[PDB]
Amino acid sequence: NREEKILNREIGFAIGMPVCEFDMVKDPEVQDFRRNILNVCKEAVDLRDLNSPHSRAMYVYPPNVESSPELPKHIYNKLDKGQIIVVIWVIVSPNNDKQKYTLKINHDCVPEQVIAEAIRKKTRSMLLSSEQLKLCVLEYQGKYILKVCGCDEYFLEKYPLSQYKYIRSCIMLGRMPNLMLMAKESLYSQLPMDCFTMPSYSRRTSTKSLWVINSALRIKILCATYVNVNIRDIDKIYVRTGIYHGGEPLCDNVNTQRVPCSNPRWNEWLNYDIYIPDLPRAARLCLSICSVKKEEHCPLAWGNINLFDYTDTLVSGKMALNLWPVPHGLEDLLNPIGVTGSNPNKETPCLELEFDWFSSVVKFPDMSVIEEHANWSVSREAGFSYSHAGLSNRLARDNELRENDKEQLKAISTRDPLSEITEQEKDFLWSHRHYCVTIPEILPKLLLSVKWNSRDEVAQMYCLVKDWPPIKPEQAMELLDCNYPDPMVRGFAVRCLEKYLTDDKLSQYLIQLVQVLKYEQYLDNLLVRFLLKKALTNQRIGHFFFWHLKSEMHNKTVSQRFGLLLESYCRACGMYLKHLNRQVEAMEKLINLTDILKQEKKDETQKVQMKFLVEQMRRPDFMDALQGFLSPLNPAHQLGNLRLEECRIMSSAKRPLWLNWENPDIMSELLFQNNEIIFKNGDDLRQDMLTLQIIRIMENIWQNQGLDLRMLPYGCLSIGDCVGLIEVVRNSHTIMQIQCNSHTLHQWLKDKNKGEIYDAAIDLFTRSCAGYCVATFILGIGDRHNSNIMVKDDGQLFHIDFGHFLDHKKRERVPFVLTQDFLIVISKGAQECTKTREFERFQEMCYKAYLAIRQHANLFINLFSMMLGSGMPELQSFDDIAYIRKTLALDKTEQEALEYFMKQMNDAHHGGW
Ligand SMILES: CC(C)n1nc(-c2ccc3oc(N)nc3c2)c2c(Cl)nc(N)nc21
Repeated sequence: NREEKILNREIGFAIGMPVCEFDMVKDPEVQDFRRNILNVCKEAVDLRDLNSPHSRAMYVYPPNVESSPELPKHIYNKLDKGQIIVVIWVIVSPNNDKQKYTLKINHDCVPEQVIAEAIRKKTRSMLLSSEQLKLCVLEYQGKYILKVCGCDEYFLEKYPLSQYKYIRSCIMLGRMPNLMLMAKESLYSQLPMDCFTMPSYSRRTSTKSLWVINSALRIKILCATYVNVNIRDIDKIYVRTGIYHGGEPLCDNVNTQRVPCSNPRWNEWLNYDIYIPDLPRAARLCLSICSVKKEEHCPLAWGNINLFDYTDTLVSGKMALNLWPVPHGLEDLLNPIGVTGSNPNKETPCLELEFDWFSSVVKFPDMSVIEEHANWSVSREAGFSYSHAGLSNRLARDNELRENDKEQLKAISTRDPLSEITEQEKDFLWSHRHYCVTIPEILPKLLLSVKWNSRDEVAQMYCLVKDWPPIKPEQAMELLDCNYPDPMVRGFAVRCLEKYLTDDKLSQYLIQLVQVLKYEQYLDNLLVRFLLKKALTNQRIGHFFFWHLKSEMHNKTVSQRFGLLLESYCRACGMYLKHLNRQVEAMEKLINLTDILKQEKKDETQKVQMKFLVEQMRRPDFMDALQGFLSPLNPAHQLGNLRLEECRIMSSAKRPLWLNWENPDIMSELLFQNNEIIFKNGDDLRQDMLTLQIIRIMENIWQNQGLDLRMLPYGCLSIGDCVGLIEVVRNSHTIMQIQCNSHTLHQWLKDKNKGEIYDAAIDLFTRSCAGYCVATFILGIGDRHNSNIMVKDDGQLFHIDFGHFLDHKKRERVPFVLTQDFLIVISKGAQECTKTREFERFQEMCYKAYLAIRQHANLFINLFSMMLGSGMPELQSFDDIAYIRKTLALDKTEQEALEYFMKQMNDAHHGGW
């Protein structure tokens, strides 16, 4: 109807492409995805409608909570005998007259307990209810809700007060928590009923098993079209092919004969070393058109195909695959990690293929057929004699699992993901697979030890994975990267995340989880259904889910998958679509303005450029579009009226806009009265996004281990192709800005923190400096200098502009070299700043911080591994990630690692360590 057409227009504006473009995609996988995904949409809407209005309020305003209620000892020691002082505000009279009520209560208090105490202090005024009616009709703890003053953050669930990230932050930073008491009905009325409507597309020979096909794999290469090249630069061309399971070949590569580029017609049946029943479920045909002019081979275009379609059917008949351009840094002739499926641009090289025909629809076997076969294999193997078992190292006799074997398996499991498992160890792991069930964490290594080109082994692995004990969400995440293409394996990983991944951790790891969707074979899978359900049942997850997917819509490798996924999100997210559309339009106006300043007005004064900007922004359509919406950096932050006098074009290349909005919140003064965001169009912000995530994780590790090293992982969000937002840090200046001699910085902090507050400032400087020193050395971050190092007024040091990481200077560098300026502050003025107790203490923070990250090395290795899928230049292979194996000295021992870290610091600083 009329309502549907309007919804399609809204969805089209949000995703940046019209819905009709999907309707004309004839691929049944695309159409089946659009229809079948609506199950998740329905399920999510039903959970939100379950406890209306409360459950709808929990979707819109989910509790911003820490994963564990348990508090670290040093954070508990900041409290006054485990008690927190909280200020509770009440707006009385419509002239918004504010009334504060300071409460001293236990940190573990639940919001309703906090509301009751505030009522008691309010009742202390009309002290007639001291004894008589002391209860005050339950003291209406369920008629009110607590809100964070200055932003749209609510305390709707029964968590201990300290578990809310705001209060934990207030405790850690020694800040007074300011909460606003609000009526429940006042919040519920704001929330509309999102009555989800199903779209109009919801309304829309013989079969033989794969294993009953006694035949080797053959694939016919017919010809290519749109092969437009130089026959001066090229002598002859051929099609290179291979059969892969992830990035691992399942047999040797097969090439066609050489043909001139003038007539690319092979019509050749390529014969592969693989029995059709031994084809694993995630088996793919990887191909490329190459040129040869010793001789020099070179890929022209590449393409990957799943040998089984989304319905478990083995590919048959004729097929045409539109190829992709070679990405720079392609070492092999084939690109097996690359995207599977046809290039959406049909004006690209197009190879015509033909698969075998068996006079019937060949389907991958049912789990009952796999279980029957696995039980057959296990029982047959159990029956093998001493001599028979002797014929293979992949066959082990029972009563031949010594305490040495068990301890060797445990030692192999502790090894990092980037550690090579030798063929000897692979046979060993596989032969002892049943013992491996008792060490659940060994699963990634056992899975890499399986012969994926053997149905007998894979069928048994399937049964082991089915009854495999649960592993930690962080351990499970590794099983979703490019090394693990099997759907049974990935399904187990998703099931671990479903059971053990909290909303806090899902938000923290959302960038990785969105990335690994790209390594899925099909549009409809367990992972996407897990992510979409969570996005549609938690608006804080949904917000970033949308922006992460929207930011990569310009990439044609993921545009269809992300487009279709975004469409399903927008159809079911509810009222938030209209709020996202405000953000989308505000960003579009900013992209369009910044493009005009880079193109049209590049060669103009800042004064002149600002004159154009102010004139253009003050147009009624622009002015409205650019004010009165939610911050894409943090949607709890409302961006009110634009303070044009506070806005400015920054004197940097890319011409970033320093933007300022009023905070329209009633109690904006208690948090921040103005929201300052940097809009940058020109720079790829994905590397900074990853570094900022990692920095936050590193900080969390140190804080839990009782190491108070304060970091500053400021907000950074990529919203498109080299476009995004950066959070401004209030009251901070670069080392260059301070410099107005070596004592300049120390004197500046003395001036900013005189008297009894001086010692706290030096301590905060040293602790933050120690954290950044260790973080930057491990991650191989871009060279530090006076303009990319910043210091807050309170003494908090932090870094900006990461840009590059790891082995970017292509022999392990120290990005943050502590000049005498930093050392003088550390040593409280002392000239001999190396030979001081303050420096010795600072070194011990660096050593403890270094080793703490060494302890969590598999996490960081895994987080980087899951990000190989994104087209980041600095993160293109597992050898790039191997930089953190060097900086962390993983092969070396803990004491040898400290000696390594010390040596690097000693050489960089020219003594001291
Ligand atoms: C040059 C100066 C005005 N400045 N520049 C950035 C900045 C600008 C772009 C950035 O890009 C990245 N990745 N970090 C950045 C940091 C920045 C921040 Cl966050 N906070 C404050 N208080 N001042 C800042």
